[PDB]
Amino acid sequence: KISNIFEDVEFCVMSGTDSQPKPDLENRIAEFGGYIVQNPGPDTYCVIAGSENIRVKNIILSNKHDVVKPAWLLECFKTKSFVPWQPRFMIHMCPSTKEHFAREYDC
Amino acid sequence: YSGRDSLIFLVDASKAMFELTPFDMSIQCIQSVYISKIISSDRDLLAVVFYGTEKDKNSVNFKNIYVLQELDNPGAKRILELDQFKGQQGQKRFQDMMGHGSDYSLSEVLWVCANLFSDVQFKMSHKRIMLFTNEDNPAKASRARTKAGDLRDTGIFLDLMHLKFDISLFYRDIISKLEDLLRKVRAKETRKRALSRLKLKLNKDIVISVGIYNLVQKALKPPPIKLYRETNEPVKTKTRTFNTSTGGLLLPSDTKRSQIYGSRQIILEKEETEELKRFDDPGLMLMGFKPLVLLKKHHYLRPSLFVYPEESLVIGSSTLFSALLIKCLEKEVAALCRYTPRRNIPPYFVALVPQEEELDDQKIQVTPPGFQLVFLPFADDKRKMPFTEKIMATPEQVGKMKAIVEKLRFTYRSDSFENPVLQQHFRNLEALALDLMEPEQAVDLTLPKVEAMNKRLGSLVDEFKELVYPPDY
Amino acid sequence: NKAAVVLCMDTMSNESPFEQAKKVITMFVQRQVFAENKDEIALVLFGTDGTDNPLSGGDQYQNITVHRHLMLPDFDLLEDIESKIQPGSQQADFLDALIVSMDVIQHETIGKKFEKRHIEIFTDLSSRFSKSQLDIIIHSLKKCDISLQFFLPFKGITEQQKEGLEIVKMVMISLEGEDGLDEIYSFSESLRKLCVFKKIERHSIHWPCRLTIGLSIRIAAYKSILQERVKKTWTVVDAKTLKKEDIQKETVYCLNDDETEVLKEDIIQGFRYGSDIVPFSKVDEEQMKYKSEGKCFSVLGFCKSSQVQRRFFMGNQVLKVFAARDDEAAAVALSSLIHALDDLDMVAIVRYAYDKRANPQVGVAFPHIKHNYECLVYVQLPFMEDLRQYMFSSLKNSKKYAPTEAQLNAVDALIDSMSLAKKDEKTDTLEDLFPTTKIPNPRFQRLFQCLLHRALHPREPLPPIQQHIWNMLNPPAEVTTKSQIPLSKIKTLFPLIEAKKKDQVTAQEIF
Amino acid sequence: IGELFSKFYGELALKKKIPDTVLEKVYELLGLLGEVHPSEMINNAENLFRAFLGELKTQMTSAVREPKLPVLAGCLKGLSSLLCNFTKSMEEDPQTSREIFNFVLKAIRPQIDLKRYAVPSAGLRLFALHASQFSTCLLDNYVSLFEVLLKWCAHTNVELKKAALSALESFLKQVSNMVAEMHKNKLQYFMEQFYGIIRNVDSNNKELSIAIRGYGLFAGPCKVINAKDVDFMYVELIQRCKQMFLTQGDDRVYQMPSFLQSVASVLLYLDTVPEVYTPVLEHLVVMQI
DNA sequence: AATAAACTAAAAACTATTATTATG
DNA sequence: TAATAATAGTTTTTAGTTTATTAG
Repeated sequence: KISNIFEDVEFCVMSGTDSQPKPDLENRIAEFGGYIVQNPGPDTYCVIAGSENIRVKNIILSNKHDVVKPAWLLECFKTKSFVPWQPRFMIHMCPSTKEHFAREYDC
Repeated sequence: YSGRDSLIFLVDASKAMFELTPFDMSIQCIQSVYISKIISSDRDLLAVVFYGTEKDKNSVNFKNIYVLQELDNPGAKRILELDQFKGQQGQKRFQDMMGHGSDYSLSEVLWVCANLFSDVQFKMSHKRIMLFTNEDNPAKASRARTKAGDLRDTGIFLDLMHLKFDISLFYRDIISKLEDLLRKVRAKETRKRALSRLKLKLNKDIVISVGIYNLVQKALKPPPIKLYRETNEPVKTKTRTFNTSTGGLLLPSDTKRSQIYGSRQIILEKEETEELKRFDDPGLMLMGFKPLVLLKKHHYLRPSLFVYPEESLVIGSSTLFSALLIKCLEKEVAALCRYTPRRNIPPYFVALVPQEEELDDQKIQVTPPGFQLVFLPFADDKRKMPFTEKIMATPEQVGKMKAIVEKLRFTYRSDSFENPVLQQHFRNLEALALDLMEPEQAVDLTLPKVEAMNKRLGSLVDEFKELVYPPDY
Repeated sequence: NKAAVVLCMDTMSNESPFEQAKKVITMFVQRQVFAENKDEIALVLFGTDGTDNPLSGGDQYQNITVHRHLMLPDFDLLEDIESKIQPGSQQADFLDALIVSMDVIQHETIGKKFEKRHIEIFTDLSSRFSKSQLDIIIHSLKKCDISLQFFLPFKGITEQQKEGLEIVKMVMISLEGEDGLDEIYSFSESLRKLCVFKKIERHSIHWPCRLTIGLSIRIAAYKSILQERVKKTWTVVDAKTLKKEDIQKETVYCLNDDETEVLKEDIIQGFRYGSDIVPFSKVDEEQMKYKSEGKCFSVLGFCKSSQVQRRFFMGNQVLKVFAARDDEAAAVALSSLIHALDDLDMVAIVRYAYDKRANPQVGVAFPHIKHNYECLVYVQLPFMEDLRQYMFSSLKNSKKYAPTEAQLNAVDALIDSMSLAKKDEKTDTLEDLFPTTKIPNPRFQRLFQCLLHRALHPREPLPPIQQHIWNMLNPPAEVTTKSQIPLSKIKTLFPLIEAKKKDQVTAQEIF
Repeated sequence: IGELFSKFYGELALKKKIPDTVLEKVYELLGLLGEVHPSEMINNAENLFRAFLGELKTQMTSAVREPKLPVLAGCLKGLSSLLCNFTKSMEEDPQTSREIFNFVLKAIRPQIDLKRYAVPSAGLRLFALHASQFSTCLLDNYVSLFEVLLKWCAHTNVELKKAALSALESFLKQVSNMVAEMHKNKLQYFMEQFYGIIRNVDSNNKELSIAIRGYGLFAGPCKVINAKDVDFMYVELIQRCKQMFLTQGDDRVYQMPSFLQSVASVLLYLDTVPEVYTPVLEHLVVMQI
């Protein structure tokens, strides 16, 4: 919406509390068009997770997407633009996310 | 039966919670009770309304009363409300926004309780109020005692324990061990609706109702509703016999039920299809009496239930069943009944083994006075393997395994074991409310316990091996 | 996986042996086709005019006609045996039909895999018989290894019937022995007990478990003798084809909002966490489930046998643990242990689990000693949720309903008379006056009769109710008369009122 | 109306959503007559009525599990009555099926319709609407339904009385039009039934009036045999008019428009009678309006 | 190289109402 | 020629129909 880069990029804020509460993260992601989805949607690029809870451990046990610490979403928001995957926030991540880590950073 | 016990959490704030301080342990008690209730009964309603407060937060706004989660079906709302305050830091923040011990009139809080119990619109069999205090907190009490007595007349029960059975002196007249309340009770469904009583065709002129209520039988996980994967809202699941060669959904005039038997699909109609299920009528058609000696008891293996009368449809249920169970002592037989729960049902040959009332000192209705369903098998389902009885008992072996195992003598508490799936997922629901891990595991005690201590009790089967190869692998 | 049973049917119309034999063979085929039992049967008729056997020994087999070769029982065979076979005009030797049928079994068995060979023979014995071909009849009987199971018309036998019985008995004692005479039964009456139901079992093979106390167990998966279940679910068929063309189910998952639908992925099986439905799926169950203890048949504890409750029985088999495979120490230990536990009454709580895909369980362990099989019984025991308990009016303490005492002696004599199962004798004779454990139910057999009705004639919708149980599911008139005076006291002293569940005519039919 | 009719026609093509207490009458509501009748419900009427008759034969049949189906019957009759407006009158076996189904609907009186439970009267009304719609067997099950209608019109519930009278007289019109040869014996038997119900006294002021009204209806069926035969009783009708209609008390003064029109129907053959029926005409007009 | 089935598949519960026949 | 009466109806927990490999 405000920054359409998060539009068409579904950020599954299903349980995010590391930086901001999950309702607040969902509100801000919809403020930029990231879809408020409670289980990774078809467009979910990465699950914006939070404190290591039942949902975060669901994502860890069932790697549908990453366990993204909402600090990665903070760096995305402050830039007002989707910041690529970084091996410094997402504790648990999809193999494509580790591949991105190796793509634009070292191991 | 509509009607349960409505419970409210009327907890005093007279700094009788603040001396561990009684507040934290009381909050653990109430949270554990709510954890039990959310997994047991939403029909029972829970009211987180505390008094003694520094605020007048209540409907009529009386002295030193606070409302947190009024009478409602249990849920994570009260769980989190008490969780934010359970800790000692939780206790101090609680005392910050709620308040500390203050003065008030107990008539006020009892009036608020009366309003709460008279505002709910559920036919409620019982009413209960819990209360916590370190010691006896106390005109101020005479009106309080009068109002408490009146509430007791209204079916309201009062619960209080002094957390100093030592010091509740000023409250002994006022009043009408919480380790059990610390989630000892948990996850027990409370439903009282079930099938209409069946008609026992005991003879050819009088039939008697039998009370078969599947109300306290097996309980399992909550209903998995096909919520939306995005917003967690269910779907309607439009499903039926639909068409592809002709398209759309087939109409009942176009649907025929057949049976593929012999060499052809024997096409019948739906009317014949569902009217074939009957051999006679609904009820317990009694053929006669079958001696209990003629029970396979290696085929009495399916899910079995109880057979109780029902002194509601016929006057003679209680009468004739009392006489029958009085004379069951001299009988080694069972009421040989055919069982149809409703119309168009294939009756099953049922032996009614007399399971009479085990009225203890308190006359607890364990094995209520009636009969237990004995399985009379048939010839289509048992995992039979060929018999081999060339092997009998040998004195050395029987003595050795006897000394190995005879020490472990149990009593078979029928409800001792815990269902893995049921309690597992119910406490997992508790954890979901807590937003935490898998809390704890339920199991039908399927890990053996004697094998780790049979040698501790002096096992000889391990000591005496019949072969260098494991004698029974 | 096949049984090579064989039939040998047929002055002949006179009770009449022919009608009884036709009844029992129509029974046989109808029972093998209702459950779709796979036991091929051949049929050669003696007396049916014409020496047209597939294998005739010089055509001396006068009036011998083959009906069916060794072929599976289907509705086609059912109707063929029902209709084609008619009594012959001039007499014939049933031993000739025996030779032809045995030769058919030889031809089929030598070339095809047959796991069983039998000869279900029902000869009316009223036809003139010649006993001169003993060598070839015994040759035919013994080459195909078909167990000659001959049955008698009635011993209610005429001179022709007597000589037929003696020739068949001598040929079978040269073949098998007096076992044939033991199974020789009257076509009606003695064979009528078989002529009312079916013997049936479900093909499967071993699916083992592990009695893991400290140990394992050797078992197998089958479905042989246990309470009746559905044979085949009602195969819904199109009114246009009577097959499966428009008989299939769709999924739309109409998102309950509102006509918007959902796909298979678009549903998450949210669980009703009391006040709210938690968004829950099997991925959530991964951290919210319990893992089973493999395929363990273990035992968790040992209890006194007195505490067990018949009402507290659950499961769907009993692991009748017999002598173990290739482990004689296992066999002796098992027998001694089950007998010693019976002596101690120290029944074990079988900590069972079907497999990792299923859930772990408890059980019971008490040995069932019988005339043939004497070993352990495993039935699952209740838990805190399986407390099958009924809350109603108590019986004995009810002084409000405390009836008379002539009723008590009435009930005692009624029990003595309605004991509708013979008490076990010294010969382990588990006799039942109304056998229930082995003889089937009355409504699955009702379906069998209805499907016979609709297969023999698709315009025959519904036959009379299956009296298979009804005739034998009633107390004898003697015991009812004995209790009548007790019943007189019961009815003259017990007060009660009417009941409900009154199913009347659904509409206003022409009456 | 077409889109919603199609939506609900697809809606009713599913399973297990029917269970409710009164919501089943949705189908009764689905039948529509205020529509302009495009091809949508024109085509769907066949499927709906086929389903209706099939499930009536299934449920309504004497059965063990199902002892009744009130919501089922009500919704089916509502939709059929409101949608059988499409002329399916003499085509094929559907006439037989629906006729015998209405017959077995209104053959017996299990429900207490005299006490305001007039669902059988609703069935009577639906049949009266669609008696001509299903005529391959109304000539078969014709008497017993007619006397059952007589009892229904003799019941305490005045709604039952009017509904049964309307259905019975509509059926009388049907059989008079398409019976008439063929119904010579049937016409004579109906004349005998008349004789019994008209020449004998009757406590109902409308019983003999509708008897002679059927005479007028059967003036055609007798006319193809002998209209002079009932013109012979027309003289008896003259006796009735000259004696009891001018004795004023007389409830046929209140109830002889049926008599007047029936006399016209039977007298279509005759031409001459001297000014007899005009004192009666004014008399019955005065005590009719 | 095909036998193996515990992955749920449905029906009474006292709610309570109308509906009586309230009047010539 | 004008009230009270029963289909009026439910938070239907088992119809006993899906998990489970040696048949070749």
